[PDB]
Order: sequence, then structure tokens, then C-alpha cells
Amino acid sequence: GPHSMRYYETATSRRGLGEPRYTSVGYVDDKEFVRFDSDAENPRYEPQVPWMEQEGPEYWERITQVAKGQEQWFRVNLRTLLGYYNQSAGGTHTLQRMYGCDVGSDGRLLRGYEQFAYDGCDYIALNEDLRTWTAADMAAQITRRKWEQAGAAEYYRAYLEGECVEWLHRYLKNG
Amino acid sequence: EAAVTQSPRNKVAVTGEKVTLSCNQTNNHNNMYWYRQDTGHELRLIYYSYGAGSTEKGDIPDGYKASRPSQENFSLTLESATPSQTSVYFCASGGGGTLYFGAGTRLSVLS
Amino acid sequence: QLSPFPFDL
Amino acid sequence: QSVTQPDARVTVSEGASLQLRCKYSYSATPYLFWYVQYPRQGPQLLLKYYSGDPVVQGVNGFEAEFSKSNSSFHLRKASVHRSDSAVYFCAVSGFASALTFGSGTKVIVL
Repeated sequence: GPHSMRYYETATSRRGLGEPRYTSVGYVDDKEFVRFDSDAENPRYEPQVPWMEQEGPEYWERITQVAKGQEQWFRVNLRTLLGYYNQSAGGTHTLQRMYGCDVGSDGRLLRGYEQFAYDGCDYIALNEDLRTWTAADMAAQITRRKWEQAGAAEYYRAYLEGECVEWLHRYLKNG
Repeated sequence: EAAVTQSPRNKVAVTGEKVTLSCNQTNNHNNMYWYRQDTGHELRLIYYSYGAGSTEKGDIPDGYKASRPSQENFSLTLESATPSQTSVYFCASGGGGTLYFGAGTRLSVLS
Repeated sequence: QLSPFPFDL
Repeated sequence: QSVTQPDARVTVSEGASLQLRCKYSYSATPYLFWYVQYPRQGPQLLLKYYSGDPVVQGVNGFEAEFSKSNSSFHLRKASVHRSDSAVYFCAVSGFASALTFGSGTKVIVL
């Protein structure tokens, strides 16, 4: 059958607090299997399903390290969006990222995802071809241009077509 | 490329001296990195930064301090210079994937 | 294993 | 994670072709780069590989070939010039997009 893996990373900036609230949730098909929350006392990726209990502490460690870097990515990129949209630095804003892979019955990639939404609205999205981007407005046009120039599609495609698919199969065997 | 520039270009320090290396980039890249290369061989990561206010220990952070006060500036501080810290220091900026390097800073710490 | 570090916006 | 450049030094005649070896060992997705470094200068990008065509064209007559099976990213130039004498570094992208460099290969063109 057709399976999918999806990650949703969201960061919400608040008034006064220099660190935005950052969350990340993973899904294998319909089921949420992993979650990281920055509000927690000891922020880390914790399993949300019994079949994820069979991953070593090394898995949870690097995954949490990555999450820590993602927070920093969001922190900086929320600020650049303020500049793009000419918004006040004393407000509340949200940036959401979603990426993942849909695999066929033959375990091969069908559709890869890499997309961002700012303040609930569209920002930029990698197309089905995994070669081009759809920018929502003029601000997202600045990102498209630099990502076209930097080869961002090729970069994301490498992950989506390999490691994403391979890990999905791994999790399916676990479940 | 004159987009990433370092200061000073050359420095001779005495053991125990506090030395600060400065890096300016005009690329508007969020990420900045400090490497050192001892014998024209492998560049090793000392410190890096995700953006203003961010400072992250690299592979070999012992003996250094870093400071990212703004987007364009990333400084590296040797608090107490030791002879083992003589080498060529390279700063880089990146918006992801490709790093862009400065021309280097030659630092000699006297034995 | 998550996505590699994303490019600047 | 790591890249290995098996030949530390290569000597070739002016006008000969050049072939520099690089091997990587990286569990994750391999983002590969070749840089050149001339005396008193920093590393300069030659080319990179992310995905797609395994043969990539680069600056100043260089090209490279990615091979997943052999875990290699060999660099090539058909007709080297004296000005190509330098140190060549293979690199792989890691955490926070910091590059991890190979030990380098010094090229001498007689």
C-alpha cells in the first residue's frame, strides 16, 4: 500500500521572549510517532508510539541535537521575514515547515515535500518535479531566487529520494 | 572574493596574550564559521554561528571564545594564546550548502 | 534521521 | 562524517589530464564539494554535487563524478596548466552545514 512520512516544524515568536516557541511532530501515515516541544522542562524528541521504543538512545540524541539547531534556524529566519514583510519586531508571528515523502507499494518515492507557510499563509513550496519552486508573493520571490541560485531543490531532493524513503521503510518494519 | 574579509591578516602573539580575530561578510548569510589550518592541510572547525547572537562550539573549541554581535561580523578570541594555537585561521559564511572563505589570518604564538 | 539543515529564507 | 583523499601528493606534466581521488563514508545523504587553495589564500569552490546528474561541471575546466556504489567523488581536468598547482580539498556537508574537509592533495604541474 501507499505510505507516507511527514514532519511539521513550527515556530511561534512571542512578545518579549527572545526565543520563539518551537515544535516538531512526525507522522508515519496517519500516526504521530515522534514529537519535540521547546516549552518542555527538558526539550527533547520523545516517542508517541510503542513501536518507537526500539530505537537506541543514540537515535534520540542526534535527533534532539538536530531539533536544537532547527530552533536556531527558525529564530533567525523569523527575523528575516519581518524584514521582507516590513513588520514590527514587537509582535507575534508563525513560521511552519513541512517536509516528507510519499512512497508507492514498490517502496520508491512518488511525491516529495518541502514547503513553508508564514502566519498561516503560503510562502514557498517545492513542486512535484523536485526541481522548481512556487513562491506565494514578492517576498517569497526573494527566497526562490536565492534557492534557484544555491541549488536548494537538488539539495532537498537528495534527502527526499533517499534517506526519507529509507527511514520510512525502517519505521514501517517497526510498526 | 572580497565578500568575506578577516582582520588582522598577520599576527604575532606571545604566550598568554589575549587575541581577537575579526571577520566581516557582505553576503548576508545567516551562518558563519571559524576554521584553522595548521600545515596547509585539513581545515578544522572551531566555532560556528546560526545568526546574530548565536555561538556554537565546533570540533576543536578548547582555548577559544566566539562572538556574533551582528549578521556581518563574527569574531574569534583566544583568551590566553598558547604555541599550539599558531596556524592560519579561516572564516566562512554560508546560506546553506556552499561555504565562502576569507583569505586567512596567519597567527604565530611565540614559544 | 531528519532533513539536513535547510538553506536561508 | 568523513572524506578520504588517498593520494596526498600528485605530480603531472603541463597539458596532461588530472584525476584526483576522494572517498566518503557518510550514513546520511552525501553533499560533496571540491575546493582549491592557492598559497596565501582561502579555499575556493570548484564544484559541488547534491543530486541528479552524477557528472557535474565546475569552474576553470574541472568536472567531477559522483558514484554512490564506490562512495567516491573523483575530480578531473583534461589539460592542466601550471597555474593549477595548488592544494585540492574534497569536502562533505555536515551538521549546521559546516563542511568537513579531506586532508588535501597537493598538485604539482611541471
